[PDB]
Amino acid sequence: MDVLSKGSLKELLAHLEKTPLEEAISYRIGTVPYQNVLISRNEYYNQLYPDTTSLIDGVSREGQRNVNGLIMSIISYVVSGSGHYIPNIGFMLLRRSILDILTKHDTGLVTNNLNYGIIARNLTVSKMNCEQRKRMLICFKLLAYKDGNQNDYEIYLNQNIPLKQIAPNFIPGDMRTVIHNQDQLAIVGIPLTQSTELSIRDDNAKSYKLGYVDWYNSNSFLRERSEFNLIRLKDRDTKYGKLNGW
Amino acid sequence: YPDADGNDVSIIFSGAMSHAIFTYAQSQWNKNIIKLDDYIREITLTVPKQ
Amino acid sequence: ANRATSAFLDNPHPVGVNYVDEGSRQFVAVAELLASKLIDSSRESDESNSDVPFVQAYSKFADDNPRHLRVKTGGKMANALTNVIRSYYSINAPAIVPQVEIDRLASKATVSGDMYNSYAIFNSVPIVEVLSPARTTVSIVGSDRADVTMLNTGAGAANITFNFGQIAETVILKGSVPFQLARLNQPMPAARFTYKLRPLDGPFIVVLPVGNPLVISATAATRIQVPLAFNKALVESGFQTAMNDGLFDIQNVNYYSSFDEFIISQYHAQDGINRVSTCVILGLALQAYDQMRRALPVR
Amino acid sequence: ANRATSAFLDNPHPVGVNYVDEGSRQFVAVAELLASKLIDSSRESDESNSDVPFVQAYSKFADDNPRHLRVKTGGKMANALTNVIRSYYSINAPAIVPQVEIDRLASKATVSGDMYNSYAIFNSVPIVEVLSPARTTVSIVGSDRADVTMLNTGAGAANITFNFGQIAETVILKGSVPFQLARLNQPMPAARFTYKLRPLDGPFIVVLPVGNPLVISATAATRIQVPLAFNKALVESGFQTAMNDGLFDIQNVNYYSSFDEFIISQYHAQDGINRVSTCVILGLALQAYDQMRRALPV
Amino acid sequence: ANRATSAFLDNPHPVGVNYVDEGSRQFVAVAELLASKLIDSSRESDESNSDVPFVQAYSKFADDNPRHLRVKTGGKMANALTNVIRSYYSINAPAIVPQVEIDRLASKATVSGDMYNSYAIFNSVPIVEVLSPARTTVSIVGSDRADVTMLNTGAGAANITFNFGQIAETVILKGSVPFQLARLNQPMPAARFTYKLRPLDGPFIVVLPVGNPLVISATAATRIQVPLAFNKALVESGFQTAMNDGLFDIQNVNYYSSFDEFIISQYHAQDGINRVSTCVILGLALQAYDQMRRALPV
Amino acid sequence: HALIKEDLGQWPVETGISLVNQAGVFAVQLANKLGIDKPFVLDAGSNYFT
Repeated sequence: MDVLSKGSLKELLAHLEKTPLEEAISYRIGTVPYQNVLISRNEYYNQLYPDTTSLIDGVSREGQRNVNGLIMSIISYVVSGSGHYIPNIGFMLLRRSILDILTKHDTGLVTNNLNYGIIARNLTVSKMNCEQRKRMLICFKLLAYKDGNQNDYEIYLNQNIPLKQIAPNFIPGDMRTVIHNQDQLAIVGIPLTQSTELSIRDDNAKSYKLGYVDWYNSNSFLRERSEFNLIRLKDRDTKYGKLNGW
Repeated sequence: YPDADGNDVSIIFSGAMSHAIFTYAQSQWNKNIIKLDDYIREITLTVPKQ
Repeated sequence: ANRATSAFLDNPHPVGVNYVDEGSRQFVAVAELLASKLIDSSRESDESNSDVPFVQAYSKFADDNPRHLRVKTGGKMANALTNVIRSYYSINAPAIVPQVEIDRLASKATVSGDMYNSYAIFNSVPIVEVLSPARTTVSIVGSDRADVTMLNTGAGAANITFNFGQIAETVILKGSVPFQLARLNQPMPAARFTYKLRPLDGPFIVVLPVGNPLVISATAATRIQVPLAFNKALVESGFQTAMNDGLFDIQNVNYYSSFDEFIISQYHAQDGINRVSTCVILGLALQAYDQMRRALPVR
Repeated sequence: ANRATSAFLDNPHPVGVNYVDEGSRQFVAVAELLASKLIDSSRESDESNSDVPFVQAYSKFADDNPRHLRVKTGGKMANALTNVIRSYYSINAPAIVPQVEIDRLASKATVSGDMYNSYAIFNSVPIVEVLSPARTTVSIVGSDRADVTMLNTGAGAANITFNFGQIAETVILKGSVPFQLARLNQPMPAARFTYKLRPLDGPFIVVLPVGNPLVISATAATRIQVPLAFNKALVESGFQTAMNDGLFDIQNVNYYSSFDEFIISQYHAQDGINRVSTCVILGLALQAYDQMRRALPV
Repeated sequence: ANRATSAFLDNPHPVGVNYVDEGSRQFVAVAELLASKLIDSSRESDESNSDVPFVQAYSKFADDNPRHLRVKTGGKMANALTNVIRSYYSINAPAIVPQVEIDRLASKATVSGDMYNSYAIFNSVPIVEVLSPARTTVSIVGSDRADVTMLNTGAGAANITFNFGQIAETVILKGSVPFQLARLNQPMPAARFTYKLRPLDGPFIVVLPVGNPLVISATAATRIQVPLAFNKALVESGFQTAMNDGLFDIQNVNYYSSFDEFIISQYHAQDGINRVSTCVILGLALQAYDQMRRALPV
Repeated sequence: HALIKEDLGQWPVETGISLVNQAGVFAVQLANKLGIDKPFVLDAGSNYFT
């Protein structure tokens, strides 16, 4: 809910630096990602409404234990607000922040073999709005410059002309580009009636939209009560035990 | 002694009906004491959308 | 030997694994409480010929003041409840309700989400296995009251083995004519009309004579922990409404006549002790579903 | 070829046409509401240690105060409710209660006689016909759970046709042994224990192998629109009470075991929609009767 | 001649003879009233955020205050209620509860009623005997809905005698195929599907043709005087709980599936008029036991 | 010998007149005496000694 309200590249990057990977992942099994299902939308139809599940719905789904699974969960969190279920990630990765997973080499994750075309297909980029595509391209560009695969990012953009039109105009190394960026990446925001939408993505997105006004006021006190005497998880000092399976 | 929510629980020797009548009355009034944020939400539902 | 089993105990489909945490149990409990208030407000509105009691209850339920041009279906809470009911029934049902919605709806009232305050008695009789020799014929018919018809054709009396499982608490057997029943490796008592058995005690052998068919009527009672708001009359009515509306039309699932058979069939699975908890939650949701549709009718 | 049918579905008798209008519907709603207060007045009397709550409840229901030398009967409303129930069951029953008396009793409490603001589930399984070929025996037993016993003494497998009507919403079939069932002009699937089917789909063919008998248990669910004050448990008890008291004792009518069978049998008549509305109003009247007579036995 | 009887009608065991006086009857009514307030209070406490209604309800019921560490046994009222239920079932039960303790518990509340104020309808069908000739075979299965399957393999039509006793008010007979039934030494009518009979009319003869078997389904209604607070749904569930908790495990006793079967079996016996009085008291005790246990599981 | 007594006052009742009527009148008086007739929150966390 907080990641969706960020409307600037500066605010989105600042949030990712503060947020650990734990809130990008989820601990709920969910269902299989791609599946033709019939859902009940009684506000419109007596019959069951056909739809296809995906990873863009704000609902947890099963993900494999690999770098592709971790990347998909991070992007889904940015573009949808809810991550995926990757089993037993490990303490060392969960304590790192999202941006360091995307842009730093000390995390212990190899991302040199990522295929951008396959990730977009798996994330169903076709059923994404303008804001979501921009956020996905920000994550792609950060990974591309981290591993030196800047050429592959350009090849992917050239193959997808519509994405090339709305691509972000920032260079990950430079800071002048981030300061002067003028993109609008906000998905949720204060304005809508308490009604139901037909699609799973549209219904879940509207649920975040209607709950943002209430979340703006109620989160302050309830949060502060939780970590009144709690040590911050992000970059927590430890004995640096091990990283298993990566 | 303090409770989990921050209230103060007084344990005293007292009568049965005095305890029953007084404590029941507390429950009835407390049913209508709500947070300000919840009151604002109730108000907003009874006014036009603007 | 021949093997006979009750139809409703054959291959119970897996149940949902989502919306079973404490937050989701609170959401179902909140929905059931608010659905009941809706039906009481509907009676008060009819008696007083005023829409004030209904508007107040619908606003508390749907968080949206009713409008003439639109259609009243329960709002977002109804959408979440209906789709959550589907998820409980089968694993193949999708999980589409986000958890920001569940937490938001769980806060509309204060209720204890514990589902183990009280108990309930379910009457479905489980006959897992009836074993008969080659000369005999055995037929099992019924779910609430199982009727077992046995006919002996061979020369001598036959022994029929009854297996009632290990979950049912008590089982009462009645015969059209007096019959002989005993345990494994136990003397046969004199012929009686009715027997009271403990299914945990062991397999039972029935001496079947060669003369005339013997019909044994079985009735069982089992105890399953349920919340204090559980009401069997409402849950059963909610079960049929869900089946009629098509909420249970998922691929590769089994269909049951009543909620009695559904919960008992799921209990007798390999991991039934964990499946019953989900079924009880589905039962409370169905009771909330029943009260909600009866208050808001759609033809 | 033989055909078999459910016993309770045979020859539904015509129902009454009086006491269906708005004023009469509100009389039944008032009678139900006031009779309910009569039962609850007993619990109030226990808590209050006095008979005043009961006296108030009976005075409103009967327009007269209770007496100790008289057996409490209910007065005009009890007489009106009893006679109105008689008219509903048969068209041969007289309509004795005047309209003016109905309007006066309908003004006692504020209600709306809307009988279409809710629904109920009725579990009577309708088997209109079962068509079987020669050398095949078919027996239909039961009304709430219908058991069909099928025996094939012939040389080969037989095809038996089921017709569940066009009214029931769902029917679930559970067999003693796995069997094959399919719609007309459809291929047969693998043998399964349970089938869920919509009677509107069409006649169903079940394959009967030669050997031991096959028994199929049928459970059906039907949705009928009823008033919000409807309670199936009270209606069913009222049906048995009225039958015992002889309110249904009239020439040239049929007798049913339960109200579930009565309403479904009438719904499957030549024009069953005309009789469903009257049957539901009879249900509310019976629910009032059960409460009134249990509080005031006679 | 062959004789076939219902299973549940065979050998009703003697019912206990203690705790049937006016003072003991008052105790059961008070226990039922206090238990109902307990379960209603428990629901309100769960609905609300505070536990006041349950604390007062349990203090009145158990004569002590609830504790978070000790278990909620229900007090001496729960102990007395459990033991009197044991005594009511069989005459061989101990019945060692002091009468002074019963009177003390009966003074907690006062009840404005008795055990004969109202009535209830019981649906078990009594089939005392079915008499058949040498060649025919008759099987009786069922208690809520009796199903009598008769098959004729002789030369010609046979006559089957039905005895429904003299206690039941009305019995409804339905058949798989139309059949003829008439009273003893009376002409037979044309074949019909459903018959309505008064068991006191006399033994009934049924014409059984040679050929396919005939199955007759019987439903009966009996009226028994009960207190106004009687509820069959609560009594039936209380009956099952008592059996599961082993309150009925006594030597030389009979076991029944439902309280409806138990009360009809006792009524259809010599000195059955005196037995139903104690069975009604036991039924109301089971109502209190159900409500008390569902609020305080152990 | 010692004992503990709860003194809630003496409220006589007439046999002929209705008991519920008298109880209701006495209820208003009792609520005023206990100070629970009007909305209130108990503030008894300060009356202690260490």
